[PDB]
Amino acid sequence: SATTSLPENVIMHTTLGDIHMKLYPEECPKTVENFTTHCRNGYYDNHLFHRVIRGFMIQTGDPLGDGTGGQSIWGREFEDEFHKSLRHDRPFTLSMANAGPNTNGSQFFITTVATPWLDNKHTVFGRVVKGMDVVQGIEKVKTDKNDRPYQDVKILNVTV
Amino acid sequence: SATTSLPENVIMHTTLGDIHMKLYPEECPKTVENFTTHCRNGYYDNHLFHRVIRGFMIQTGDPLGDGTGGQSIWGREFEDEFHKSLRHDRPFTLSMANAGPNTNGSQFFITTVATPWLDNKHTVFGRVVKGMDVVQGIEKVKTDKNDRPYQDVKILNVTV
Ligand SMILES: [Co+2]
Ligand SMILES: [Co+2]
Ligand SMILES: [Co+2]
Repeated sequence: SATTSLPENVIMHTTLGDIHMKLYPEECPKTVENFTTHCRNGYYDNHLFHRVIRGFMIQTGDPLGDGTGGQSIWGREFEDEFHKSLRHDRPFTLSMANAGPNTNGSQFFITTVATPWLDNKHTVFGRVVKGMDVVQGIEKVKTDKNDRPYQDVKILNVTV
Repeated sequence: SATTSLPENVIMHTTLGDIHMKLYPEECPKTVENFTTHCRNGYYDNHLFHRVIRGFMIQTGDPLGDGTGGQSIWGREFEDEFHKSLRHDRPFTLSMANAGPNTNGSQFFITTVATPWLDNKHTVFGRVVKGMDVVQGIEKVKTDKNDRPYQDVKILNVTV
């Protein structure tokens, strides 16, 4: 119970600019710890935005760059952290990608519109506060039939 | 003689923000080729700004992080490329650090003031066009007696 405060702001540097995000550690302590420890350790450095769907979201955080990889800082998938106060109810929410209940690893996505059909299915754990235009820039790049950008867009590093 | 155009703009992402720089490939083709090839290949990723002197300049580009390391893309130090039209005559010029004539490797610095005593001793090969305030931010961090920041400031990546 004596511990250290979780980070609640990060700056994600990407190929197309910087995305500043606020996080919700009080509501989502496991999800924020997983994310910020990965950030601090460079886990996300050079990861692709491997799945980009205009009018929906951009998804990243896979070391394999194709949706099949990544792990939590605990080496095991971990639980969802849903809250009624945290909804995909505005654009640029930060949420965990997954493969069904309690399968959280490292992959995450940022929406470009409200996505209420993801409520109580994906952990909402932050939102973009600066660089929304960079999210929109990534959102519009040309992609192949599997929604993968022709030209790589990468996380360069996420600070704090 | 048939070749490919050298890049003439880069975006250097750092711990404290992004520094956009224009380069002078027509005047300094070897220096710009060395720099931009290192950039594209990630050579400078995670390099410290290991020498920061307020009111003067910030220096980086050493894999060893202490001034003793780094190499050109040719594995040998290469020649100075001086021109009378390129001077340290305004703040935020981009130049090669070195250890005497024709000892260029990978390390470079950005000035925060005009530094005319470096003219015809260091290759001037670009200048900052956006993010001057980030240069000034790095310039003012607390340093030890050897001008090394107490808190690491890093190049994260330099695009194009
Ligand atoms: Co940046
Ligand atoms: Co914006
Ligand atoms: Co290289």
